Amino acid sequence: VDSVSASPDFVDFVPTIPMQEIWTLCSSEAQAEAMRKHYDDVWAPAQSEK
Amino acid sequence: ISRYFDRVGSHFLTGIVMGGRAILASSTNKLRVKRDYSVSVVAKASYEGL
Repeated sequence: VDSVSASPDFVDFVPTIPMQEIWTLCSSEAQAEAMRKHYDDVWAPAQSEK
Repeated sequence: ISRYFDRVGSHFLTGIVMGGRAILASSTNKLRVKRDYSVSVVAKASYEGL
């Protein structure tokens, strides 16, 4: 417990804003939409299946 | 707008109290059952002739 006070590790999310989509960080709406569209249509289905 | 309320909230805190809270809940159940039955039977015969 003393070590946890000195060196806590990531254990859980803040449930209000846990993570942000990476294409929010994109330079450009065309790229960002392409990433979102591919994420929605292809990658997230595959990973949820995987 | 919906994303804004999602990502930063519809309100902000303007009146808060600073605290400690502790809660305990505890339960115990015990059950013991004993049942036993015993049967004893004796039959005796004595018989005689001439």
